[PDB]
Amino acid sequence: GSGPPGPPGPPGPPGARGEPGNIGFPGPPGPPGPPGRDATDQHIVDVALKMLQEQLAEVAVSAKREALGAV
Amino acid sequence: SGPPGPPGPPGPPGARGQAGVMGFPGPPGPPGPPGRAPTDQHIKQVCMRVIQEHFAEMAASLKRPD
Amino acid sequence: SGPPGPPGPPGPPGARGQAGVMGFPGPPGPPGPPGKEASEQRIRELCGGMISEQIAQLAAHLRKPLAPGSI
Repeated sequence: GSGPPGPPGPPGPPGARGEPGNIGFPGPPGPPGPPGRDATDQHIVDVALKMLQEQLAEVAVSAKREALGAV
Repeated sequence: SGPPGPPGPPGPPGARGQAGVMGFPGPPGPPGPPGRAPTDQHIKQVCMRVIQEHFAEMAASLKRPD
Repeated sequence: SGPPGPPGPPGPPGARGQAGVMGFPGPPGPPGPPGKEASEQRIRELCGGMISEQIAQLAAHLRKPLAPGSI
């Protein structure tokens, strides 16, 4: 008749490999750029000098036309 | 003769998965603030400077009707 | 004796991988746009009068006064 129960069986096989890690979050934006360059004085200087040249020339024209009576 | 033994223990845990991918890099920052434009007072002040630095030139042309 | 028992069940799934790290910061933004230059028209508006007044004042200094100005 019966001998004893056998010994315990072997360990089961290894479980399945784990899934790849979760996706990384997006990086932060970079900082704002530096301030743009300020408008320089040159454009104002240029127009002022033109206005001065114009008005000074007009002094001579006015004087000449005054004498002629053709203002 | 005899019954089979008891069941074996569960197997070992599986291997760990591969690391996840790094996140995308962030967008570029915003452009900077605009540069400064001339105020009306600043315009006036430059004109004043130009006039004051040109009195000699003005005087030359004011004699010219002679 | 009896035979060995049956194998155990499979082991649990392996752990998920290490989480992805956060993305790099983005680059600094570009420089802001340049300051807008004043228009020639606005310069003429703001400076025409002072040029006229200083011209008239200098003409008097030089004892060459001009045509009378507007009231």
